[PDB]
Amino acid sequence: MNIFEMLRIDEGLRLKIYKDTEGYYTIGIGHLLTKSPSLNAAKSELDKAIGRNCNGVITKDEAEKLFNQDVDAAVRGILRNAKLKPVYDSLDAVRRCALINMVFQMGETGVAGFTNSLRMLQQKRWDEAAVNLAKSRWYNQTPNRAKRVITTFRTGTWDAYKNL
Repeated sequence: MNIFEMLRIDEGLRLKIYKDTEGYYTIGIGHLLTKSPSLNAAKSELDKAIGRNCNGVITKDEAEKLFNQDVDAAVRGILRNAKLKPVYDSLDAVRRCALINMVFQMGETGVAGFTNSLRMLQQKRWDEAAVNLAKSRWYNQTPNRAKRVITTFRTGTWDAYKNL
């Protein structure tokens, strides 16, 4: 398993504009288009992102290209972030994937806000961090996905996804 397969499982693949769990306009493999309520504003962002008039619809190839950009940007963001980098550097390969997943879903800023959990992961207190991560809006809003990520940090294996 790898970061791409992991995220593909958590986000799904949709070739037409859709609303995410939060009601925001998205497309592909979890690529947020806009937090704006206008489908028009969304269609505009989409064409800008793809470089063509899509009319709200993209191809598999276009979806995967946006996905490659997003994963790269998530990684680069962690590496540039003063709060995230040290955590990332301290982790094993599997756990690194779990932090990338959080950043992809919620943004650098959002994850950087999980101060206490970050501290526990850095210290390698697995069970404690898992319990702390679950006390969040994130967990209450998307519990199945959060549990998968949480188990990953807890165990350092891909068990939560070898089901899926």
